[PDB]
Amino acid sequence: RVINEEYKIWKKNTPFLYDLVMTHALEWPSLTAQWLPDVTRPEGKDFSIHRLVLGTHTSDEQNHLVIASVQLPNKIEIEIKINHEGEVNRARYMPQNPCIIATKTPSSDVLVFDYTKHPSKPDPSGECNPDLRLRGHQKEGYGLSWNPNLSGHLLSASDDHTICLWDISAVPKEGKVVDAKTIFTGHTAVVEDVSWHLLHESLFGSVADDQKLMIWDTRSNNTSKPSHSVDAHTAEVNCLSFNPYSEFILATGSADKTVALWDLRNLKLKLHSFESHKDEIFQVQWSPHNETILASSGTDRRLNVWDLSKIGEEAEDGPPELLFIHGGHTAKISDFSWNPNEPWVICSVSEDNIMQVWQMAENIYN
Amino acid sequence: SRKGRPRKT
Repeated sequence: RVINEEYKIWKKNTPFLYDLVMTHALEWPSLTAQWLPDVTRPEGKDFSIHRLVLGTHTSDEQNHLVIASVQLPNKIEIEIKINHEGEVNRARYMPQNPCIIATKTPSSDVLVFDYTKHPSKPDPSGECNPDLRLRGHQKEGYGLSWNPNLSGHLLSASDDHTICLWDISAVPKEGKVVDAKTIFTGHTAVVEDVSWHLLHESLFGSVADDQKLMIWDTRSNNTSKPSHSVDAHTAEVNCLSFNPYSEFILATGSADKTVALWDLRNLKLKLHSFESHKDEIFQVQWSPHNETILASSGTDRRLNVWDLSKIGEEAEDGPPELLFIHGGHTAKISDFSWNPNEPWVICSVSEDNIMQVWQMAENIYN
Repeated sequence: SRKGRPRKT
């Protein structure tokens, strides 16, 4: 309706809005997307090869954890599919060994796969044979975060109102199950997301349907009370992201249709509220290359890119800090990931099976 | 809930 018209305007202006737009329909939709950190740049080719961690979300068919390759200028193909029990709610690679991938399932167990220990072609028997099953939750969830300073320390958020932490660094070779090291119980509702700080090995944040942002210190013996509890939004908080250049700064996204900006030195007062989304926000992620650049996505089928440096600048298109609106998707966006090796390239995935790899025009970000 | 009903291409 308005979707068809707004899509027509988008199509029309696409040649001026983008330096790259690649569109691919996956067999089944992916709920998750994350660029792997590796890139190969062949000497006798005009492209480089990047890889993505994806998943399936099926009805009445075998699900898989997926690694796909993407050719980017200086084609998209499925390289690996691993049998997965149920849809992949979220999949994230371990920074210290990106062959290790944790997944969230529609049941309580959190799974870990080392993809070098599985065939690239899945057995049609469909057995899910994860390297580890991580126990501690009672329900499925979404939030998942590996500690970049403590190898094998993984956080998980669950619809059971808890956050679990595992340390998988010293599991016996033939051990296949790991019990949670610590369970954090501060939230009073579904915990939607969790994320470690980039620098402080003991600091992580969580957000929940209780409308709160909580900041946790793993060195504390009290796992029921966070270091800070913040009334962050006027509705469910679905996501958070720490700024990788500015150690005190983070962002949260919410069902209240806003992204909030926070300073860890004064959490009692929101620094800023980014307003433009027309429905619930499910993902927020800072740019890996640019300190003032943040993106957000959700149910309004839009991915907004925000530039903090334009806050308060001197109309009807949106606020000055709204840099770009990506309107390529015509269904709810499930996840997205900034490419870590190619500035301004994003992969976003929507519920209608579409994956887009795109890059706004150079003249837009200067 | 959060997830929709998926369909194959």
